[PDB]
Amino acid sequence: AKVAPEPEGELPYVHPLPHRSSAYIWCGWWVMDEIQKMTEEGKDWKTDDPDSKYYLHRYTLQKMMKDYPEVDVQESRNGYIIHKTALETGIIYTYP
Amino acid sequence: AEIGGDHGYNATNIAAGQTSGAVTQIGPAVMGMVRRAIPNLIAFDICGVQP
Amino acid sequence: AYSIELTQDLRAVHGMDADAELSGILATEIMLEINREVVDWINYSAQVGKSGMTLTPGSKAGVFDFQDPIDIRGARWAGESFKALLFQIDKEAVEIARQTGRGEGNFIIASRNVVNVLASVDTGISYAAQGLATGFSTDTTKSVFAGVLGGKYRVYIDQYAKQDYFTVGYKGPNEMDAGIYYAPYVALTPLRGSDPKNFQPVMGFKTRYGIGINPFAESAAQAPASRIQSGMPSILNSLGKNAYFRRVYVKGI
Amino acid sequence: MNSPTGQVFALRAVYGKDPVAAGAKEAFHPMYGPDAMFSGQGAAKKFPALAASTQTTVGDIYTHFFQETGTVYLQASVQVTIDAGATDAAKLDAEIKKQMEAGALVEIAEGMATSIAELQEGFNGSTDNPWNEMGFRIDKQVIEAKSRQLKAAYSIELTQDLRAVHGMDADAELSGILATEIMLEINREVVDWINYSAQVGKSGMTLTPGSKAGVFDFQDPIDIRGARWAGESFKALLFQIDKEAVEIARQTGRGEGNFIIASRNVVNVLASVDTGISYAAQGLATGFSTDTTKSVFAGVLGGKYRVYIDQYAKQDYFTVGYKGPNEMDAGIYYAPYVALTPLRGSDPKNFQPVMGFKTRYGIGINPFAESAAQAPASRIQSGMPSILNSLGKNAYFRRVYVKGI
Amino acid sequence: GMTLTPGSKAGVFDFQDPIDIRGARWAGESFKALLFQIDKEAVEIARQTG
Amino acid sequence: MNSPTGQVFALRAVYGKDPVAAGAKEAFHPMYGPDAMFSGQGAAKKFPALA
Amino acid sequence: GMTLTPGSKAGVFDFQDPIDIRGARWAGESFKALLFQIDKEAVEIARQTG
Repeated sequence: AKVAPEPEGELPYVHPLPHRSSAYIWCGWWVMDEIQKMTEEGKDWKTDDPDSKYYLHRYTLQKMMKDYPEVDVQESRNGYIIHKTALETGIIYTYP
Repeated sequence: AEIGGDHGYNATNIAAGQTSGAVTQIGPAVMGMVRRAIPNLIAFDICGVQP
Repeated sequence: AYSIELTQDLRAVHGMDADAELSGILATEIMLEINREVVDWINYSAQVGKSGMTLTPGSKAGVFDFQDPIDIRGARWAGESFKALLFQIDKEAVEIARQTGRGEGNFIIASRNVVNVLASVDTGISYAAQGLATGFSTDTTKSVFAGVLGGKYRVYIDQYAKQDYFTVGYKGPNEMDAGIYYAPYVALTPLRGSDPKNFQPVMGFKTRYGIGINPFAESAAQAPASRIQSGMPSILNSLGKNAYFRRVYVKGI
Repeated sequence: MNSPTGQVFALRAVYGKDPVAAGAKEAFHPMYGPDAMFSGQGAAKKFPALAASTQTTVGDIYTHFFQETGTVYLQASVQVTIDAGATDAAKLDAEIKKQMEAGALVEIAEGMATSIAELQEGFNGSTDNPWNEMGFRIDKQVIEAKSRQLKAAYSIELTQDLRAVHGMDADAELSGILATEIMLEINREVVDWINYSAQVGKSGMTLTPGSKAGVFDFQDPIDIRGARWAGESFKALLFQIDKEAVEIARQTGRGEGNFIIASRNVVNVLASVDTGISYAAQGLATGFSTDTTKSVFAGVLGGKYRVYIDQYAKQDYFTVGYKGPNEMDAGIYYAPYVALTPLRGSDPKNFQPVMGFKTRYGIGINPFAESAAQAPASRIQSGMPSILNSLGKNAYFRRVYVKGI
Repeated sequence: GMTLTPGSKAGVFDFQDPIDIRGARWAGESFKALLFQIDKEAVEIARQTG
Repeated sequence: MNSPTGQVFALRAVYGKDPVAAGAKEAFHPMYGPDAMFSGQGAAKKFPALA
Repeated sequence: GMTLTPGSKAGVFDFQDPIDIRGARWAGESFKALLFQIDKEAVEIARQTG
């Protein structure tokens, strides 16, 4: 219910896709693993822990999901494009 | 105490052979001429000619 | 319209002709302008690509940006994305055959960036690879024609590209089955003269070609209008309407 | 340079009835494509220029001059405005390209009507319809042989005991280091001139819309084309270097990038990745002489680019240049005149030996270096590198700093 | 210094940091990223000692 | 070592008219490249240090 | 001890733990991680037994 603190600028670029009101950013395997770990102990990834190792990328993901309702984020372990609804829960494919 | 001198490094000074020293040089030699190459063509396999 | 004293002293000091230099840069300028004109006619009359049957449902029409996962069929890194570009080229070449009915896509004309991309991909059917641009003459100094894609597409280069694009076209064995015609009437006719008041010579070049549009290029109408149509390209009949050329702007290279 | 202070001519093929004038556009410009309707419809009539708040009516043609790839003639396929808030040249070009992409402002080229063409410059009683003329300019650049010198001034009280206790000479050492230092300083001077004159790479047609426009960092997802691990990431450097080689070919109009000069880190990255077209690979650096002790020249990039190593690199970079088969189309000339004329002497006041070295080389700049200016200044231009004509303007050299190694 | 990755720890090479292993994955790509690091300083010595 | 307390000489190559001085730069040095303009304009004029 | 990956169970090796299999994917990368584990534990016997 809170907003994520802004960690200065230098936000990673998000590519607007007006084709489907979507966007695209390449995060990787570390960001997705971090988000999956955060959404396993009952924590939150959208705004909690504003001093994380890769919180800047998570804040960028939160902004991308707020601005675009059907975001297409691609990881690096499998290169899958998880949508906004699939990224909402914080669990991507597998693993505890 | 004759001094060889040099051109004042101005392009006009060297082109005219002017020299602050006693001897005025004949001219600024020759090092060839640079002409811009003609840009290439795309041929006419893209569109039928039909004279 | 060169001077006579200019010829007299330039031949003595530089060793040129003062006439073959000017005539050269006039004939070359005419040929360059004509070539740019026909290339611009091809690009301007080219159907907007990646629309209709070649459109992936979740993608823009006329744009193929490497940063859209649906556009690149969910590709990853570089080899997969450029191979998806190759697949898009193949799709447009088969749409060319569907629309024209004269044959698959035979040539493509692209910017330096797209040709360089094509030159750094394993164009065959094998995994996904990138490296130094090897198979294509990416630069346009030696020649504009930059290799062939798969032994099928005569990949030319549009050196004076504005932002970025590639146009897959066609050209059959006949000069009639082209999609657009550069039909010369006279070719670089020289003309000499001299004003008797000053005697300084003047030289000029005159050409007359005319550019024609191929009937059936639209291919979307079973019957044209008025039974007598103007063959020069125009807004009404040659604005993204030729089925022989399909043009797509490639973004995010 | 057998004779001091040589000169280089340069022929410019410019049109507009004036071989020398203000703002006369060069014809055979590798950057700027020729105006296709210059002999055509551009000679019968003068099209209205395209600028801010120019409401493009349907069917007419507007002339514009892009900062790169020359001048264009656009037919307006539909009525649209040109975003009057865009006044600068860069923003105007961006807006016009945006209109091009949307298809509203298409790009065309046509000839001339036969009626207007057959009667030109006062025929059949007509008036005010001149031809479109051309000509050559021929302007020269002149260089000067700058000098360089050193001295040793070693004592005679020294050499005795130094040879007696160490076995040295005190003369073959000082002379050797003097000559070596002069050669090293000349080489470093020409290398710095290459870096000084190198254009800022990754700016313009080599830019990826989301990149940093001047540096290539592997941590940017756009820069590595969304690469993963090291086999995919290091090949993005190869792709970028190929893009900048073709950009050098476009700007200079002489050929693709022939060589690169890089730092130890960039060369090591290049050597540790399979440069060929074969999946993604990584490992120990083998193909390139990464170190700068055996030699500086460290292999070639697929038999295309000679990869030198600049052993004194400030942060990091690779500079792609050009050097054609001819010695003239190089982009910068190191033209020696006299090389290491040794002098010796001894003042009778103290009899202590003194020796020195003098050399005179002079450095010249290839005309057509800028590739963005269609005419020089005063038609007799200084050929030595300077602020006006060399700094960040040599089209031959493009320098990019690589980050995140 | 010269061989430092800007987002690294400046003194260690841990395979769990994606910046340190060039964003590698599994074992064949992560260990090989060490072979890069061991190179990045082998040349560095040549810069210092000469 | 056959004899205790060995020794080793080392020859630096420094410029500035003074082989020994306060901060006399060494010419031949792997890390430190030779100064760009010392035999050239460095003798004709002295440039202001940048701080 | 010295063969323990800092993110493991210290006594078992489960194919489902990304740190245990060093971030492996499917099983061609995972069974090779098991091979690496048995290799790494064969070395420590040379450290202890000597």
